Amino acid sequence: GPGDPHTYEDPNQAVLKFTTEIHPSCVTRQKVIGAGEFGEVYKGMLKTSKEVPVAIKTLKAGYTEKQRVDFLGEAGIMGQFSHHNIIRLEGVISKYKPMMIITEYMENGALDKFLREKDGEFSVLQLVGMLRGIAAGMKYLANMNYVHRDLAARNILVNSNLVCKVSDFGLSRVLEDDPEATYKIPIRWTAPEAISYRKFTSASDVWSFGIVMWEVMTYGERPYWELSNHEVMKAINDGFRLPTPMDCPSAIYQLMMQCWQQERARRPKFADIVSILDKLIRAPDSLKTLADFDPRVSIRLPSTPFRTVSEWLESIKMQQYTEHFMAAGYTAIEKVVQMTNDDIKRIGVRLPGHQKRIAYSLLGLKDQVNTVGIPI
Ligand SMILES: Nc1ncnc2c1ncn2[C@@H]1O[C@H](COP(=O)(O)OP(=O)(O)CP(=O)(O)O)[C@@H](O)[C@H]1O
Ligand SMILES: [Mg+2]
Repeated sequence: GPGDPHTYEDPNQAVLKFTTEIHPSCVTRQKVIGAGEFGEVYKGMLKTSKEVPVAIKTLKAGYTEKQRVDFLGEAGIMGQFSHHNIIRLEGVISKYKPMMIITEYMENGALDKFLREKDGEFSVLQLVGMLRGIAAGMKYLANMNYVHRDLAARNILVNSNLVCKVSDFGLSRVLEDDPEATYKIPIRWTAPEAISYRKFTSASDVWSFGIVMWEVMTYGERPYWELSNHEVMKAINDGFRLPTPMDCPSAIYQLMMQCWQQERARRPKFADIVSILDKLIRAPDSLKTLADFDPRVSIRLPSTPFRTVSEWLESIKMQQYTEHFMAAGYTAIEKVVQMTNDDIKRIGVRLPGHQKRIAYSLLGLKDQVNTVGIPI
C-alpha cells in the first residue's frame, strides 16, 4: 500500500514477492489479440481454485536471459499495485517455457486505436470521464512513488465497460518503438526537463498526461504529426504548444496548458487533476464553452504568480530548503516577501551561494506581489 516500502529496482525479487506462479495446466491460450515487444499476446481463459477471461503476454522463443528478466519484471512491478484504473495482474509463469504474464482481459485494447476506431461516436462528457479514470490511476501511481515515464494513449487499455487503465510497467524501457535517442525517450510525450536532463518525476508524468488529454480529445490524432522529431525538440524547448482540439471545452484545453507548463513546479499534481475533472463532471454545463478551434493552426507560439512557497523554491532549484521554510512559519508568499537575509540564514540556509540566489529571487518576488495592472 501507499507509504509502505516498495520494490521498483529489483525485478527478480519483485517477481518472487508480488506475483503468483500459475501452473501451465490452468491456462488456455485462444486467439491472438496483439503483438508485444517480447512476443505475441493472446486472449485466453484461466482456471482458479470457474474460468476467467484473461490476456496472456508471452516471451518469444530464443530469448536472452536479459529479455526474460525485463519481461517478467513488468509483472513484478504490476503485482504491487491494486487500483480500479491500473491493469490487474493475475499471475506469471516463470518455471516453464514459454514465459507468461497473465492479466485481466481488456476487450477494447489500446485507447488510441480504440478512439480512432470509434471516431466521433462519444460525447465530450464521456471523453472527460475516460481522462478522469486515467488521472485517478496516475494519482494512485504517484501516491505509490512510481514514475511511469512512458504515459501515452497507446499504453492505456480499455475493457468492455470502457474503463481505462494504465499499463506498461518496468524499468529500462527503451524498447518502445516511438522513443528515439537523444542527449531514447518518446519525445512527443516527454517533458522538457526529462529530455534535457533526464529528470523523470511525477510532474513529467503530468506533462505526458496533458499530451494524453490532447490524444483523447482528438480521437487519437498523433501529437505534432506535422513536425519531425527535431522540430518537436525545438518546439518544446522554445515554448511552442499544441493547439486546441476540435470540440474541446475551454477548461480542458486550459488544463492541458497547465500540464504543459515549462517550469514543472507550476504543473498541477495528479490529485489536483482528479479533483478538477470531478468538478467539471459534476457540473457538465462547464464543458459547453469550447476553445476557439482554427483548422489552419498546427502549433501555438510560445507563451510569455506562485501559489505555494514550495513552488517558488523549486522555481529556483532550492526545494531542499522547503521543509525549513514551513517549520519556521513562512508558509505563505506574502509572508516570505517580508523576510530579511538574516531570517533566511537562521532557518538553515548556510551556503552563501544559496543565500544570494534566494535573496535575488526575493527581489523579483517583491516586484511581482507589488505589481498593479487594473484596466479602466
Ligand atoms: N490486457 C490486455 N488486454 C487486451 N489486449 C492487450 C492486453 N495487453 C496487451 N494487449 C494487446 O497487445 C498489444 C501490445 O501489448 P503491450 O503494449 O503490452 O506490449 P509492449 O508493452 O511490449 C509494447 P511497448 O514495449 O512499445 O510498450 C496491445 O496493443 C494490445 O492490443
Ligand atoms: Mg508493456
